[PDB]
Amino acid sequence: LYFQSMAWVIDKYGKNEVLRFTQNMMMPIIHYPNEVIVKVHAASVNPIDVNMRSGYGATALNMKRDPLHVKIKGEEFPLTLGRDVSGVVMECGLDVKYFKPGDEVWAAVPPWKQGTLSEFVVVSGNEVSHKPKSLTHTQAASLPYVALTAWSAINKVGGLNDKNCTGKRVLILGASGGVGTFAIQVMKAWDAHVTAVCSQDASELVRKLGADDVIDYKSGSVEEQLKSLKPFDFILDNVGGSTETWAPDFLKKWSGATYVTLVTPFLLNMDRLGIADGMLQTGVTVGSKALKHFWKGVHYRWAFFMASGPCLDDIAELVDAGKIRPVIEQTFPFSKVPEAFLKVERGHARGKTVINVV
Ligand SMILES: NC(=O)C1=CN([C@@H]2O[C@H](COP(=O)(O)OP(=O)(O)OC[C@H]3O[C@@H](n4cnc5c(N)ncnc54)[C@H](OP(=O)(O)O)[C@@H]3O)[C@@H](O)[C@H]2O)C=CC1
Ligand code: NA
Repeated sequence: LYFQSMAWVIDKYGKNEVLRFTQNMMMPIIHYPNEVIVKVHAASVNPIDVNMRSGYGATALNMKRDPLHVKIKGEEFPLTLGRDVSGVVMECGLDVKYFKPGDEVWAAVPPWKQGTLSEFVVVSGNEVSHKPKSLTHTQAASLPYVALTAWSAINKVGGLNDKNCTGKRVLILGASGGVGTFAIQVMKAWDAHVTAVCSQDASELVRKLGADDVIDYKSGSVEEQLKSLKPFDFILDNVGGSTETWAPDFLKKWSGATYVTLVTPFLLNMDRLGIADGMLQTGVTVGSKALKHFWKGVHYRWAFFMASGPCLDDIAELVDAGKIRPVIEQTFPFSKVPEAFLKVERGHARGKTVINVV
């Protein structure tokens, strides 16, 4: 009689033990005419998933989940994590025009929506794209969240594109993870010269992906090494913290060189101080740092993941043209999501961890 479906959900924030498997998920529902229901075939685990499991961003994300303050506390639960999906379209609302049942699609889901570690996921038409024809679901599911994060930082915030990168020198701090391994490749597709900073053991990987130079950040003479290279037109910082104290100094000055960071206290400030005071603090940091770097002749920018079907269509074109490859470290069956989370939580990513749902 009833329709039941499967998911990994959490009922409270905490350590990995909060993960719970249920075969009693309700059927997915189209609430708005621009939504699409997708059968999840594969999903990837992202550090944002492990962090959100522990409560990270809860304050800000709850405001996003319920703008009106019309829901009660703990109303996000049960919460399905997972941001990436490769799969097949089951149903569309009446305003979706470019997708239909049976299409093979991928998407990155915003953090404030129910996630993809489930049999089905509801997404908005503007977040979804036809997946690369050349990739399996497993391969494709590794890409959307990291690719869109990289795209936001590089293209949208950085202003770099296929026409203006030729012979620009790019530094990627943290080149061996999900974002970095995508970033190396999109930058080489646009003919930039790429310097990758990563651990010694990742060096072969990042070179095969197209890194021109590699710096081992534990080599103990990173400064003399960077000092020995020409300056950079662009730095993508995926490490953060102390990197900001030395890395901007290696950009060309007074030439529109840009430092973009993906590691910010945006969500942490609101967790610690609340929405109003956290947002204030974030603004003070943003404003003082932008001006201070402007005075030293560089643009300093923050960048964030942003969901985009149209950007995914551009990415799928690069994949199918052979310019971007998926980099999958490991796959886990659906029954081993907790194990996949522990692996991610242990660190030292070399590309991506994918969950096979089908
Ligand atoms: N603002 C935003 O919207 C987003 C920000 N991000 C940021 O980027 C990271 C997540 O991205 P992702 O690419 O998926 O993460 P990963 O976990 O897949 O990759 C991070 C990589 O960084 C390496 N690393 C750690 N320390 C250093 C260092 N000091 N120098 C060079 N490499 C280092 C790790 O390897 P090893 O430790 O072995 O060197 C690992 O390969 C997080 O820090 C996250 O905040 C991610 C998504 C969205
Ligand atoms: Na598969």
